[PDB]
Amino acid sequence: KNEQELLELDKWASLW
Amino acid sequence: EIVLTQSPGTLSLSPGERGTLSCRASQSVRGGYLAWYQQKPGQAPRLLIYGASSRATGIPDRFSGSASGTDYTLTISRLEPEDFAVYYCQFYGGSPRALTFGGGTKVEIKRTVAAPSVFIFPPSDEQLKSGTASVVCLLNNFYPREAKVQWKVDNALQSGNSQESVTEQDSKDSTYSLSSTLTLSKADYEKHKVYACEVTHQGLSSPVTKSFNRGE
Amino acid sequence: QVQLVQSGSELKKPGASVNISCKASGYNFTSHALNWVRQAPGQGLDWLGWINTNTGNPTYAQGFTGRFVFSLDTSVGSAYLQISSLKAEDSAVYFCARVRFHGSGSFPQPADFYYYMDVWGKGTTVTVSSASTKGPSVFPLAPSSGTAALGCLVKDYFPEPVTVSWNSGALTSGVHTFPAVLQSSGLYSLSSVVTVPSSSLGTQTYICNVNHKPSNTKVDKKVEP
Ligand SMILES: *[C@@H]1O[C@H](CO)[C@@H](O[C@@H]2O[C@H](CO)[C@@H](O[C@@H]3O[C@H](CO)[C@@H](O)[C@H](O)[C@@H]3O)[C@H](O)[C@H]2NC(C)=O)[C@H](O)[C@H]1NC(C)=O
Ligand SMILES: *[C@@H]1O[C@H](CO)[C@@H](O)[C@H](O)[C@H]1NC(C)=O
Repeated sequence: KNEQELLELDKWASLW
Repeated sequence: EIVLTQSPGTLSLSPGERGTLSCRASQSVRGGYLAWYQQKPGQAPRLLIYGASSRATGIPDRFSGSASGTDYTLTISRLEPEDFAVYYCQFYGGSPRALTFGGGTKVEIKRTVAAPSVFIFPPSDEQLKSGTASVVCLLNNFYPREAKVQWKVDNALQSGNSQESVTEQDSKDSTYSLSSTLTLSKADYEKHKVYACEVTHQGLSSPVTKSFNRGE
Repeated sequence: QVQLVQSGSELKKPGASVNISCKASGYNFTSHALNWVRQAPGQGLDWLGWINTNTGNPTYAQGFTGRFVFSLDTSVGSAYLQISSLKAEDSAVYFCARVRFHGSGSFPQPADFYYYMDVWGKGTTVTVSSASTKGPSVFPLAPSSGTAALGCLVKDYFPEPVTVSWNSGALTSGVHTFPAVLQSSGLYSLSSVVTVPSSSLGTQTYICNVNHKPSNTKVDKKVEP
């Protein structure tokens, strides 16, 4: 996976 | 948002000493993505450490990091001349994810106390012909950086009409120099006779006052 | 050899717009996010946000979601930061920085992943001032009456920077050129001072060489009591 998709996953996860 | 407190803002160490910089977070430090950055005058920041202790490629082995609880620490086992710079900690984290930087810590060269040489310069005639009068007080080659410079015009203490400028630490002797420039209109300058700056500094046994009479 | 090349310094009036570029070299522009970091004069670092170089999607920090826009042009492998309705407060160095986000595990988290900016552009200065390019007025700071101090007041010039030398560089020891200060006029003023043996004030000459490229103003003023 593009590491920026991972950065986008971390961003949404933090909203928890 | 998380707040990263870097204290002190100015860390005074001698070259060759072991230096430790602290980044204290308002929550647990390992709950974010950490890094240390170095910035030298006129340059971009430069990555040193990422995470708690991973040294970035090309970074000297004297740099190391540690993190426990709320404390993130950069250690410089032996300060080299190029290590006197500003250091920023980073915390990428928080619920609205945010990249938070500390306020920065300047590592400055500690040297022995040096009292300033004080000089006062009246406005030149060239500038007086232009309608404005700049009076300059020079504090030359002192350490530490804190100095009290007070202007007096006919013994009236001046406020709001002077600007101070300090150099960076001199490359040879690590001292500071400071200019205090009192700006007046040519008209105002002519109403008074005695212009004086008084300097207070740790290296002086008592405050120093340099003055001149306009016109002598 | 990984490098980010930023566009040149910019002088803009209040209310104008600016568009600064950052072109990647030595790596795949779309493989790494780019952060935009601002540093106001004499201040620390401020994260403006990031741009996903794979999707073009921008994330703006809390305070920069209005007049700041991040854009892409994967064809020229370059990213852009446009500021609208500029304010004097926007005066700052703007930096482009390659983000590195990697670690171990199915999901990224601080215990297993690393976030850091490894490659930074040199920075793009953006000066927002309603003032116009003016040249410097160089006034002498005459020595008074074993060491004598003399100098030159480089006053009312715009925009930074001014260069100052003594004896065209022969006089380097004892020289102190103070950082420039911004006056209420929106013009800059700095003093350059040197300490010489008081005994050489009559024998030796001392001239300050001011150079303000932004106005092509070059000045040599002799300082004498
Ligand atoms: C800042 O200015 C730059 C250019 O100096 C702006 O980029 C310009 O606008 C877009 C960038 O994507 C380019 O247009 C076109 O995009 C479509 C996408 O479908 C593409 O198919 C076209 O071939 C074309 O590239 C345009 O070429 C580009 N101009 C250039 C490179 O000279 C940028 O948008 C500005 N920044 C902001 C925040 O507005
Ligand atoms: C970057 O990598 C992507 C995905 O592998 C690829 O499509 C693209 O051609 C690469 N870009 C360059 C300039 O090599």
